[PDB]
Amino acid sequence: QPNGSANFTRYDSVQLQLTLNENLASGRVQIYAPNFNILRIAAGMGGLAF
Amino acid sequence: FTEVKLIINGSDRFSGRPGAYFRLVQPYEHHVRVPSKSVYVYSFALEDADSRQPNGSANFTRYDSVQLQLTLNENLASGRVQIYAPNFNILRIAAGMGGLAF
Amino acid sequence: GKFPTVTISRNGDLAGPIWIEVNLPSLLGYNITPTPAEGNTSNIAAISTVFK
Amino acid sequence: GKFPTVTISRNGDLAGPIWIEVNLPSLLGYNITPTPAEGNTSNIAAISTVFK
Amino acid sequence: NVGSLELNNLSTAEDVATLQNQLNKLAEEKHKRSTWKGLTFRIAVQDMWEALTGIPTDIYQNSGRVSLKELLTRDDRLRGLGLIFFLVAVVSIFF
Amino acid sequence: LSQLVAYGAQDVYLTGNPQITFFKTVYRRYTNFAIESIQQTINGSVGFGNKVSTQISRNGDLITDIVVEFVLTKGGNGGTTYYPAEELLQDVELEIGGQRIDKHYNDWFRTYDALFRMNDDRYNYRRMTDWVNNELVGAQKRFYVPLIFFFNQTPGLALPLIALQYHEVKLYFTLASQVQGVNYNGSSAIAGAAQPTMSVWVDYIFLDTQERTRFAQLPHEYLIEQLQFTGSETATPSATTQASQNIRLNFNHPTKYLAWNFNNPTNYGQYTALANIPGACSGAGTAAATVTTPDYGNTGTYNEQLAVLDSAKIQLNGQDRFATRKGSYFNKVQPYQSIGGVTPAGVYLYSFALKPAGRQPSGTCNFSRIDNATLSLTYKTCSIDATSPAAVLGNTETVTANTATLLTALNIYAKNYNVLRIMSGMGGLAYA
Amino acid sequence: AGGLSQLVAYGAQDVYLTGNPQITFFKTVYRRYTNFAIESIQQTINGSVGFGNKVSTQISRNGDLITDIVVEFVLTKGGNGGTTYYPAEELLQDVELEIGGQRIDKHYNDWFRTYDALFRMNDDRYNYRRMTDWVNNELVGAQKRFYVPLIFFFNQTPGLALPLIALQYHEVKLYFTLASQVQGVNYNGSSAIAGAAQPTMSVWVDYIFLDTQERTRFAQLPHEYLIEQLQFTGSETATPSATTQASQNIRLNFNHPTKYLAWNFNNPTNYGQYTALANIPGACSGAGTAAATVTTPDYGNTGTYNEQLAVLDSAKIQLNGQDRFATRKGSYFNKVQPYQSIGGVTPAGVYLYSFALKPAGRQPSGTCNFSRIDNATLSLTYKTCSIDATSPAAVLGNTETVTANTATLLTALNIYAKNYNVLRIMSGMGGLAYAN
Amino acid sequence: RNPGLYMPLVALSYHQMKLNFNINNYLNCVKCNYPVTALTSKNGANPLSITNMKLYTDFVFLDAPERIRMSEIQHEYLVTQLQWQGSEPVTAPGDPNGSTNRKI
Amino acid sequence: LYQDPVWFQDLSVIFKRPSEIIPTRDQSDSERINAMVRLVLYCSFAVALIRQNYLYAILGLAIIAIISLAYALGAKKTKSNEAYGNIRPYSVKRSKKSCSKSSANNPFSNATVGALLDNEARPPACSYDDNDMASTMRKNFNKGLFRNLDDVYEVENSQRQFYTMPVTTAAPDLTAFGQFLYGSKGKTCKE
Repeated sequence: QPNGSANFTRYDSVQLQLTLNENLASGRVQIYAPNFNILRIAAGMGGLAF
Repeated sequence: FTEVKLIINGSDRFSGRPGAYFRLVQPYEHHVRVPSKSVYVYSFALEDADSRQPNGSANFTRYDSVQLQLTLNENLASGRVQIYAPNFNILRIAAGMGGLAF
Repeated sequence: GKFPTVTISRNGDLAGPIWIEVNLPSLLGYNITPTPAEGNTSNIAAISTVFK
Repeated sequence: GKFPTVTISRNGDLAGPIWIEVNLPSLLGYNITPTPAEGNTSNIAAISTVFK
Repeated sequence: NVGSLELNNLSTAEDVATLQNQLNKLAEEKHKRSTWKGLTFRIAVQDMWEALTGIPTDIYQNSGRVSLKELLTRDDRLRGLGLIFFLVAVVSIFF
Repeated sequence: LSQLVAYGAQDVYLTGNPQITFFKTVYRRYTNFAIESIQQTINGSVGFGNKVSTQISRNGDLITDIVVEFVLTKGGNGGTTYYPAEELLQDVELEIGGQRIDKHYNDWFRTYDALFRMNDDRYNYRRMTDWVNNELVGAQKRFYVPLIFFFNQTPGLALPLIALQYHEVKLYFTLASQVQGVNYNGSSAIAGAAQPTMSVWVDYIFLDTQERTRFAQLPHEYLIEQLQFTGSETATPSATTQASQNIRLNFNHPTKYLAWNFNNPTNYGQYTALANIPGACSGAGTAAATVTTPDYGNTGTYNEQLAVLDSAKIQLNGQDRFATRKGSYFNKVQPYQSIGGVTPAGVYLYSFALKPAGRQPSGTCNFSRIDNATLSLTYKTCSIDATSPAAVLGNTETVTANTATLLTALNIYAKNYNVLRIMSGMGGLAYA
Repeated sequence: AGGLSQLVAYGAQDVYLTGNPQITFFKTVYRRYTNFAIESIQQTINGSVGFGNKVSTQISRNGDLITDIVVEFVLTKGGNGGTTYYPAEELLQDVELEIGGQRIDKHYNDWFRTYDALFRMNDDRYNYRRMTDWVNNELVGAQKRFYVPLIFFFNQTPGLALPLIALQYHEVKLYFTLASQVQGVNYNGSSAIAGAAQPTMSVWVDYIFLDTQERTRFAQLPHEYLIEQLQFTGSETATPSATTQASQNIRLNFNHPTKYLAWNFNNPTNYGQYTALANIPGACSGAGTAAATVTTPDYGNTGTYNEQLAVLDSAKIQLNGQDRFATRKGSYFNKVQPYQSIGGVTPAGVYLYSFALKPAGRQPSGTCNFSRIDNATLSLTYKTCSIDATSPAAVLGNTETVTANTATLLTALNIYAKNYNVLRIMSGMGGLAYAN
Repeated sequence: RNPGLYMPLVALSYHQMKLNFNINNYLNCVKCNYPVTALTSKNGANPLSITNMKLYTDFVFLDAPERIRMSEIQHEYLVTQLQWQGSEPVTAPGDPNGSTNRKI
Repeated sequence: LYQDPVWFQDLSVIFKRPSEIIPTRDQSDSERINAMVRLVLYCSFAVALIRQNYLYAILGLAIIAIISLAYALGAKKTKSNEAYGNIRPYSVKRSKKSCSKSSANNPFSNATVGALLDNEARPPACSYDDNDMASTMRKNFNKGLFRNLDDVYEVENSQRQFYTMPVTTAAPDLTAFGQFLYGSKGKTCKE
């Protein structure tokens, strides 16, 4: 059941500010963001939309 | 078990799967805990520990003949395979009188 | 390094849980190609009949 | 300790008298494991070929 | 030389019976002709039975939730309304 | 097929039955059709132990014969292989619309061969599935394993894909993880063994307009054959007793026949004991003979002395279906009077049908109405020292080789009749 | 209870098998039958019988219908056991049937061998060999009676027996051309055998006698018979020795609805050799010892079921330039089709492509209309013939795409087709309905 | 992971559901002590192939009334999927080529 | 699948249950005929009550018969009221949507090859519960098939495998699917 969401479709620009420690090596930060979509099934056909 | 396969009325109920499947995977999906002990299980229902709501069942009353084939490892001692099968019934109580209905 | 695909057959009504069953070989039997120093590998129990 | 079942087949029209035929073994060919103290049992004629 | 199959005889008959098919359908033809001849203009005294079948069953037809007009009147009931001829004759004798 | 049938005058009045002279054949005028063979695409990697499948493409109107072909290398010299292609094609499943119609096992193909094909036909089959010219290690050959499904057997039962517009038709193929003389030799792996190349070929029937149209639009039923398979462990004592064993059967349809064998799972096709007599061991007849290893090129034998079945009876609902027969009846007599071929030792048949080898129903046993069907076996005492021909070739009918006890698995087959039903672009079975 | 348990435990699944029975298996039905008698007699041979000679006969009107024809030969053997191969069959090189001066059927010795290779089996194939060869290890000087039954449409189908009585104005003749050479009899390879005897030949015809009314009907009524015919063509083979798998495209110059095509490749030197020779048991003269060669066959065993001595790699048939079916390996035409369509075993080097469901049947069951096809082609790919035939290691330890270097001697391709036509007989005369 | 969302394959006849699998490379998934460049079988020259990979889909089979309704009725499912992004947090590793304040 | 509310024609006894409708609007043709029947019955009965001659009711019944007979006989079979795609221009009034009813040759109306046979344009096989076609489907499936009488919820003869495919026309009607996922939203902000 959906319990709230941020509607990023209305966020033209989002910046995440990460203040890093001083002892890091050069790497990568992967960012994941699970979200909500509506699957609409009809007439033998699928596809994901809103 | 190296492989286990259930036969219902002469036919395979599922492709046989490795013992590890029944030992670890099945309870991950269908039970609260994984025994992490060599206990092998198989469900006829989706996601439970009774759960106070039936989620599927196999009506063995109409399985004229059932066999369970165990492909055994090569290093087992002679002994017992104790097979359990929790099932459903109806507690039937009326006018002070009890009994369990089939 | 491969990119195989799987088509889920319409041989049931609903696609429930999916598991990938992977049978991997024992790794100790494989050699370490550069041969770092002590050598690559030699099975002791199955072969090398010089041993009793 | 078992609970076997039987389905009575329609091998005739009426199911009449039912009998259970049981073949039980003799028990003097079996040991009492606590060990009563007097050597349990041994067949004299079949084994112990020291005897004539 | 060719196989032609008759599906039913107004009541689905599985391809098991062999002479029952002839007996049943001969009975069907006999019933159809009996109804036709007893349902045409030539009637002797059967008007009384038709009227006595008409009135209570015509009334009961509306005691169901619906009843199609093709069945409220045409189910061997149309001449069953022939008793109105009797009653109008009676009143014309009176009036 | 169950609707009442009658003819109009045009098929009675305007015709009649002509008298035919023995010597004047009048051939039947027939529909217009053509036969093609094309390759299907296999989904799934090919290799030992892998399971792959095909979806059969709608490239014709009806389907009949299907042949699986493989390319195998040989891992040893002549006498080392036994029907590698048959052993390789471990489990073949016929599926319509996701629904199982039939299922064959490598052991079934061998059992089937043992009972139903003969002479040159079984010889031809042998070289379709095996090496027969004493070839050498490193050799590479193509083998053909024909499928024996009800629709492969006859034009009359062709699958009308044209009538199955919305159903997938599939064949699943499990490949054996081990194939003798190719991937494994006895218990050892063969280093350097190549993976097989596999393809599946399907014939197609192209119908002309008039009956194509009928197949396309009309509902259909077919009598079909199905294989039912079950099995058990065996009781094979070496001494002091002849074991009896009650194996409950688990079958559910009008059955044309029952068949079974006593197998050693170690070696595909080994249905008999091994002995130090010619053809019954690797190296038989000399000092190097190993009584625990077969002559792989010759694992079958017609020497029933090495088989373990003394006698058997089949009960239906606890009632003996026939008086107790000896193992030789099931091995030699039953197939003689019913099929006419020769069945090797270790393979047994009991028929219900007059003609088990034919397609027309000719007597069946309906197990859907039998609650307690049992195969009751009596085993031979397995007390002969297999390394000594003096006893193996000269003892009584109730005793066999000590090596006979390695035949620990019982394979029981039944071939039944069902009805396949196609309606609205879809198929399925008349009965579960 | 026995049969009663099975009989009584009846269910729904049985209704489709036993409800409203239409047939009884324990009481059969006999078809209308007419009384027949058979007589076997000799025909006169017109011409001198000997090696390489051509003679002919004419069927005497000594019965109403003709059932079968058997040619008897007396041959002596010039070599020992192991030197001959179906010598009666080799000897009867070319047989032609003529009605009213028109050609109806034409067979070649190679066809007779091809036919046996594809359609006969088990004991009748063995019994055939017994009547055309020496099979009991007979020695030089041995003399035997050999028989070659003919395989023409009226010899194999009792129902096509010729209505000679409906042909009173036409003669029916048979030409019997004999080979100039027979292996192990007249020649050993290319070397003539001094003292070889000439063959003695007689032609036997099996006649049917009809009763009065059926005889009258055959003689007076018009008849049409569906018959089979053989068509034949051939050419040199593009067999590769190395570095390549040569292909060849041979035009299928055939012209009627065809039940099937069959073909083989052979060494013209040796009758029946459709495979490469090799130093493996049964594959050449002297196989297994120091004297072994791969230039001279084991004549008693020129046949084999070892396809690795066969030259063909793969084949396809095209019609009007279009593929008829996907290219298949040669073993498809040697093993699989015979399995699928005839039954029994086909010797290596012999190939079949059937259009018919039942090519072994008399009843037509699908045909290819070459009469309506302008460009029919058989496209053949050969195996590379790179294997040293004298080395069992190479001969027996090899792969699919290669064969013995001795396979390059298989220079002739023989293609056969069996088709239908219609034999029309009326008012005492007849011939075939369709031209080309 | 939810019966209520089990893909209704039955109602998707023109859109087969497929899985695309990026299997890692050979010289990965091993963490040994020495700087291996390749691993090879002692027996033969097999480059560490996977012995046997199979995919097992648990399918639900519905009774016919449900099948027909699932086939004919339109469906709206609320489902959860994910997006992700890469980044470059050099973080001034001594070298003056960045700082600790990285916006993404 | 497209659904419409329930109506019926003047036969049976419906002319009394939703009574007190006299003249037509936004109603089906059967409903419009029913409304005309109500008009004539009430008008003629009221006239007969006002002038007690007992014959105005007879004339009302006669003209009822005339109108009903005209509607029953004069109906034009040239209807192609099939809804699919983006446009349904043939009619905007209430009407029964066309259904391809189950048939003996095609028990489930799966349009395997029946579409190419005669229809060319085949109306969709409408819902499982619309017009009691479930009973007809079960009857057609159980034609010539014997049951073992051990299943009164018949699943033994493999009902489950057989079903109606999601699309029963020659084309998937992709426009309707797209409009389902992506609404037109009429006049949007960018316009």
